[PDB]
Amino acid sequence: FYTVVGVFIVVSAMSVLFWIMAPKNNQAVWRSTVILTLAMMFLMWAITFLCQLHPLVAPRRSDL
Amino acid sequence: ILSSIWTEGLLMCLIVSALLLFILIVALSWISNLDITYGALEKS
Amino acid sequence: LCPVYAPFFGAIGCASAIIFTSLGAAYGTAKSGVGICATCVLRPDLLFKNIVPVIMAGIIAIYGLVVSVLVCYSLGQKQALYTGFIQLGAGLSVGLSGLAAGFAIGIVGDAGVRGSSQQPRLFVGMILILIFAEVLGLYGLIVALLLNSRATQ
Amino acid sequence: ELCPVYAPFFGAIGCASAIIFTSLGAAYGTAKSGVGICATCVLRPDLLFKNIVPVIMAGIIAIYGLVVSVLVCYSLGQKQALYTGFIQLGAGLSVGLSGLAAGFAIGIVGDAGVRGSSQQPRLFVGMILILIFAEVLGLYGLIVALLLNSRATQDVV
Amino acid sequence: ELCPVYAPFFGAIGCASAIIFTSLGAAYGTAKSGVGICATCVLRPDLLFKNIVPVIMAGIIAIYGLVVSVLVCYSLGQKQALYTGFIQLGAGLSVGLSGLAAGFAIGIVGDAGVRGSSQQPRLFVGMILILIFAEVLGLYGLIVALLLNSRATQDVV
Amino acid sequence: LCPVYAPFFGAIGCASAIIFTSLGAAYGTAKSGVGICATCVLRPDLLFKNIVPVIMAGIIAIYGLVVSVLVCYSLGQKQALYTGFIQLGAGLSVGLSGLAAGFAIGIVGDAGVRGSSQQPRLFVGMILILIFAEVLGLYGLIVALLLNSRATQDVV
Amino acid sequence: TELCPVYAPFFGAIGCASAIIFTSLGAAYGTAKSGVGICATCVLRPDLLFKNIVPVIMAGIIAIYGLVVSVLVCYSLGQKQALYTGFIQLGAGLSVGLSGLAAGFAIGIVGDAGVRGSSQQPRLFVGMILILIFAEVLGLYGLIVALLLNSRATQDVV
Amino acid sequence: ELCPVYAPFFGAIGCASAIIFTSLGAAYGTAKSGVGICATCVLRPDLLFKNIVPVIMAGIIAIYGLVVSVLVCYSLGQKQALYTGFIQLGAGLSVGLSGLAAGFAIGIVGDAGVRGSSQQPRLFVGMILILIFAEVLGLYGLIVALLLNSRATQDVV
Amino acid sequence: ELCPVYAPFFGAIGCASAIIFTSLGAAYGTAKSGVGICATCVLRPDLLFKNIVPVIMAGIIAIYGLVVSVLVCYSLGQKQALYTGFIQLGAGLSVGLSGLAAGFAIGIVGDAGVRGSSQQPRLFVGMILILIFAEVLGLYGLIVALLLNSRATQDVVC
Amino acid sequence: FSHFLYYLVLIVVIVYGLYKLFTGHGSDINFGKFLLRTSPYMWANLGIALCVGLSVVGAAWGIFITGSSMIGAGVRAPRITTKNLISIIFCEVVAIYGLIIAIVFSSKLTVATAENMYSKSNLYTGYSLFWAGITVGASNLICGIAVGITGATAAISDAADSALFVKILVIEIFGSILGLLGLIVGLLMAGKASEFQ
Amino acid sequence: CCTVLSAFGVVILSVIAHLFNTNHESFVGSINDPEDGPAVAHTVYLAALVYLVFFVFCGFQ
Amino acid sequence: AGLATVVTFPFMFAIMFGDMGHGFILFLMALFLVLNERKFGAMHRDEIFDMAFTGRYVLLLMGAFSVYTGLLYNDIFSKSMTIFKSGWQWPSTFRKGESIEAKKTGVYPFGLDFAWHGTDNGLLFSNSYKMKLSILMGYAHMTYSFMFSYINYRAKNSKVDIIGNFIPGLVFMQSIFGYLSWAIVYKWSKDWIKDDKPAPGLLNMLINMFLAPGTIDDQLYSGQAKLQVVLLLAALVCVPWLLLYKPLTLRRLNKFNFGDVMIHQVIHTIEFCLNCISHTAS
Repeated sequence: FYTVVGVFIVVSAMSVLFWIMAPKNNQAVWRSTVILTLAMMFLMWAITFLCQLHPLVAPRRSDL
Repeated sequence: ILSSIWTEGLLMCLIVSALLLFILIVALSWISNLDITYGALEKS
Repeated sequence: LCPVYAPFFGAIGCASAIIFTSLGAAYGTAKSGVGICATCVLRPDLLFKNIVPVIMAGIIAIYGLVVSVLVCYSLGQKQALYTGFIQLGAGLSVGLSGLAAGFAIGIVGDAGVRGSSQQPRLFVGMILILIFAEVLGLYGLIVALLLNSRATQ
Repeated sequence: ELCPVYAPFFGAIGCASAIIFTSLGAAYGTAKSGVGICATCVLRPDLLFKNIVPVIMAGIIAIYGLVVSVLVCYSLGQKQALYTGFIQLGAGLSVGLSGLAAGFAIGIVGDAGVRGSSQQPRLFVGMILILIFAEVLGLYGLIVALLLNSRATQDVV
Repeated sequence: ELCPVYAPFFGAIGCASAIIFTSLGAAYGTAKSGVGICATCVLRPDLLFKNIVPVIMAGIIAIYGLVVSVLVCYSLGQKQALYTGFIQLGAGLSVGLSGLAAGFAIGIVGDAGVRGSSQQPRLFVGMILILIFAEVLGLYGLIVALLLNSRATQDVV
Repeated sequence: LCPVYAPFFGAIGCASAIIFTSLGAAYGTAKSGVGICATCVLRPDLLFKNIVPVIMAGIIAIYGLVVSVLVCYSLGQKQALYTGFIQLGAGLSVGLSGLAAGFAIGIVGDAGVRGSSQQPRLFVGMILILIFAEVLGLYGLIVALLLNSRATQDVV
Repeated sequence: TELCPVYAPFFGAIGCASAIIFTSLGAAYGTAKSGVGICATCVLRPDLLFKNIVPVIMAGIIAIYGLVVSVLVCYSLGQKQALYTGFIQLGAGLSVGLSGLAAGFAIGIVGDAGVRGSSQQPRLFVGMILILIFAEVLGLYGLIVALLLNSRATQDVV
Repeated sequence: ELCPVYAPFFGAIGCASAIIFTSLGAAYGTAKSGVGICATCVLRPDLLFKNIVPVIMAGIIAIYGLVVSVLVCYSLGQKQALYTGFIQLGAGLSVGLSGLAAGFAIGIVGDAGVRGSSQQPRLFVGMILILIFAEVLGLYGLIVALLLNSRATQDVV
Repeated sequence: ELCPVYAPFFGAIGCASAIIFTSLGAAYGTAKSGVGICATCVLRPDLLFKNIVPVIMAGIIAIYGLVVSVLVCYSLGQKQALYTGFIQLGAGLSVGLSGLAAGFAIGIVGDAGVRGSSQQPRLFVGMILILIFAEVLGLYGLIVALLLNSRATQDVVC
Repeated sequence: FSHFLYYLVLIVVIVYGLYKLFTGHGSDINFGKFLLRTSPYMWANLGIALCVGLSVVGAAWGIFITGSSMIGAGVRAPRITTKNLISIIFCEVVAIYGLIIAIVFSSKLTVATAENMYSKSNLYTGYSLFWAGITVGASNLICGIAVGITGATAAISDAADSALFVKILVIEIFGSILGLLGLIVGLLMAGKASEFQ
Repeated sequence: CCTVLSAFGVVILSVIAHLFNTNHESFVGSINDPEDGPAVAHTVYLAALVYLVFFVFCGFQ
Repeated sequence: AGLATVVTFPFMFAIMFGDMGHGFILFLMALFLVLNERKFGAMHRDEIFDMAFTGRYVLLLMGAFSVYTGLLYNDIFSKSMTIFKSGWQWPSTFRKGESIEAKKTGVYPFGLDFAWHGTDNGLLFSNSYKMKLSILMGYAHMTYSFMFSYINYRAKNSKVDIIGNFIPGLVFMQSIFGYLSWAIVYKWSKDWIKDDKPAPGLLNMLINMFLAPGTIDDQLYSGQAKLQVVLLLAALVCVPWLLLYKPLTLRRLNKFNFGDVMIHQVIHTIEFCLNCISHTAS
């Protein structure tokens, strides 16, 4: 689970570093598109990583 | 014996509760056909 | 002789004795109350003498309530089929009779309270017709109260 | 044999039907006599709060069903007698199919009465008087079901 | 014997029924009262978000059916008692076939109330109050089924 | 405990999941199509704006398709009777609720596209009522998924 | 035996029959009801006749959907077949049939209303096809459900 | 056990039902098209043998039943398998209830096309083109029953 | 077991059905076309013995029922195979419920033809042409019932 | 929808009868053993209750038919509203027929001993009271409806002309023959029936 | 529109033929999958060449 | 609301439309319109292509997120991608045609694992994953869009609206479905096999949190039975509080129709408490 927190640190620090270094021309759509898309990419990565970190169902097939 | 499932007592509960339910369906179809004379309640 | 399914017929007779009687009383109240509400928008002083059909329909439901109460004081876990089917007959009698009497009081009552506002001589006519339709509930109540007296003998 | 396995079926149907058919009766009484309120309070909306009495007297029928449904629900058990299930079925039907009739009568009388009470204001007292006779039908069904349910588990084995 | 093989049939059909008849009543309440919104908000398009109340009160019925179909479902199980299946069938029917009536009484009141409250603004509070009396029927079915489902696995062997 | 006639209920639950949702979607598509083809004769510019009740009808059939596929991939010869009863319940839960959702979508969509050409502001009200009509089938989808998640949970 | 009784191909023959019966009923309604609109809107506008036959082709595709599943259930029938096989062949037959019936109702109603008003407005031709696609995927879904049920008819049977 | 005594019942019902329902469909398709012809050519009787196409295409789907009710009839034995009776019943129903639908479609399209083809002369090609799609329904039912009946006695014991 | 006691029941209700459902289709073809003759020949009574051909072709299918009822009747016995009873029931239904269809078709076509043949006399040869197709529907059922009844007692045992 | 249920029940009865008959078990659908093993008190009490029920649903039927038209016809001519009440009376006597037959039948309703309970006589007097309650309740039903119709015509022909009520009262007499004939037949049917013993 | 379908027919079928040639387990790895990899790659690569002929011919249109 | 839409609408699209093959096709037919937006701007557009070209940047993002999420799934025209090292190994010696399981070696680095492709119970695992994915992303979307209400009531400088609608809404939403979304993550965090503990069912945990409080059949964390009672009371205390705070403190600040505020707050309470359940299932 700590390799989810370790990715949350480098995503959150990147989003904070982009909040202060956004271009001044279109600030409320530079720091709103890029910071929210990193949040949603990290959310789907964390959900697709934690479902396989400690699984309850093993993959079972016959034809191999 | 008459049957093991459709016994002598179940099959004559389902005749009583069919006669009573027939009378119920008839009476509810009587009360469902009850309409109000709206022309004697309006101003016009 | 006294099976396990024997208080089904008595409980369903106690049910039907108030169900069918209240259906008849509801038809007699609603259909004859439409005639009261339709009549008393142009001649409103006939409001409390046209109230007789819903009172007679209420007397019908009282006749059914009496049979339902008197059947449910004779129910037991271990009663015979004799008691069960005689309570069933006491329920069916007052049920069909109160249902018929309430339908008749409802169909006569609105026509009577409509003819009473046009012709004042039809009030005695509708009362004398509705008294014949009232005692049909009594004609089922007689068989119900006679089959009640033969419950546990 | 006295307490079979299929015995809670009739008790559960009696607990269900007491609220089902009284909700049908109260629904017809609310529906038919609320159409009349919404039709006759577009012209005289000052009497909106006194035409609501058919809706309230219709909704009393659902409370009549609710009381018998709770009192049948708190007498159900896994090993109850078949007598108890028959009595609870009878007490469910005695409230349900009688409050259905009372709700039909309240809906018909209320829709016929709130439409005639805006043309004649003296018809309101007659409407209340007819709706009392329409609501005592469900009250009589409540009395029958309470007298059954007191008899339900009394001397059972 | 006391927990037979056909015992989860009644529970599964109750879990089905509590959302089937509830969604059917809520669909009547949505469609019948959406006809009135789509008919009167052509003249008065400012009253769209004001007349949306009967559709929401029809959806609250479907929420009442959903919250009982998700409580019967987690009380299901193989080799459960037949008593539990009968109680779950009764709690399915008590929500479904009374929310059916409440949805009828919400739709056929709310269409007339939306037809009327575009002409008279004082009729809107009366519409909401009649719809509350029509939605408390489904609430009563919810209460009966929750009190019934609380006794489904209570000391059942 | 796991009899021979047990996959009959599962096959009926796999059939009824798509049958009744297709009946509901077919009522919705028919009513909404009669609405569109009578309101877009004179107003052809808002033709593609009015196809939303037909899409809301098709999502009901997609809801039935998903449950029928998930019930299909849990059938078996030697399955329990509990599994067949749960699959029958999950088929009926999505089917006879998507039928009602399709009835509501058809009636609301017909009445909304026949009056949305007269008043252009009625479109955002029609979409809002059709959301409540489509959540009626989403509820049956949720009940069917929660049933089918427990069809083979503790099964002997 | 017990898993494979003698009355087991009954459900398979009913599933082979119903898949073509109810799709033929649906396709017949979709042909007749939408052909009334073709034959009614051609006495004034006969130049759009080979393009108004879209709702009868889209309805005849439903009958082909029934025919495919009837052929595939027919070539899986056996005398000593499992009762599970007959059950889910009945399921496949009902899934194609009673959904292609609904698809045929929708195609007939929509196609009648579309070729009735497409002679008045020429821009409704691209609209009624887009609605008939949603009316024909209703039967395509039942085709998918029956082709997934038919892949399990004799898979792990004993 | 595989060939019971009641096994020719389903084969005889299939052999009857193969021609019974196709005769009903052909009767509907002949009746409505004949009313359409006899009402469309009291003014223009030159189109009498031209408009006979719906009656012919409705009469073909009864020959579709006459084929399979002979091919099922010549596979009926006293000691036949129950599988054979089930397939012959399925084949009789597959031709019958599909040719009934084909006859409904031909009977509606036939009079709708011959009442309009007296006005527009080039609606006749469209009428034939729709009746081909209405007659391939009975052709599909014929194909299904001919594929069934080639399997009713293939590997039977 | 192979020739049970209830075996002549199906043969008796196949002998009965082949005249019942045939004559109540022949009665429709007679009545529905005879009200079209009696309403038309009040102005054209010279066409009376020419418009009566629908009634004759509706009476022919009752003879088609009579022949099959006699041939099923003379193959009944107390101890006959249940296969023979099933075949005779199938033959009776095949004649009756298809001669009913042929009578419905003759009844619907015949009054439409005789009411139209007095406005246009060149519609009589079209009425005969449609009515032959409507009348051959019972001849097909007679062919099916005779091919059944030839198979009834061919290789029966016990 | 009712025709769909009438067809569905018919299909289920035919499929169940042919399944029970084909498998050599066709005598298990045994109506005679059903008649032998059901309790005679069911048939007796059901006959009494349906006698007094179906007499009243015909009496009350005729009462509203010739009551509503009497009140409608009495608006212009109110001199019928008391003379013409004999048409209410003729359709009301069919309820007292069913009442006095139901009480005479309930006199034959005692407690039978369990050792001779499904005997010849106890089962006979269940069958006899059942069908003699049916043939009185149905006859008084049909007689009440016929007398109500022929009194509703009389109530309007009376208001037309006064000399027509005497001529059309005869039709009410011939219509009220029927309930008295049912009264006779239901007493002849349960004439030889004894009590439950 | 045939040039778009033909360009995808080059790309997708070339990747599929390469994944059959290298015995990739998403195409060969099951029992129901074909046994010989390059035998399927030889008939998918020729289809890639056929769609390349369609792409070149419809690319000069 | 069209400034959070610019990412969330293509992303909620891509969660439903997850495939690198169809996503690259949609991204390519969007990038064809983006690179040719000067020739298509000075052109008459019919309604369907005007709809498609007005949104030439909604489709570019709808393709660009669909490639990302179909690389999270192994779904490239419904095929898998053996890019990384698997967390599951199959046994080397096994009989042909028998059902075998895989032993867990590690966890797959980026995205879902490719040993679930030709798998009998792979669809059960994908059902569990995508259901809990939808629950958590709906929770995130709702608790993100619910903070905008607080920012609105703060910009309007209305503490009455804050304490009447936002706080009783926040600690009603977070105490039920925030707890559900936390419990999904905490079940994913624990192993439940190395610990030899039963894995709790989270459906009948939230069923039994409202029906039978304090009774925990399968314990999910230490102190569950007494913390769920606190969360249940915090959720049930906000049904009268959200319904009775704002009208009774607007009435107190008049010492205005009290019937138009009380009925509106009852409708708001019923609607909000309905929708907190009705949207997390939607």
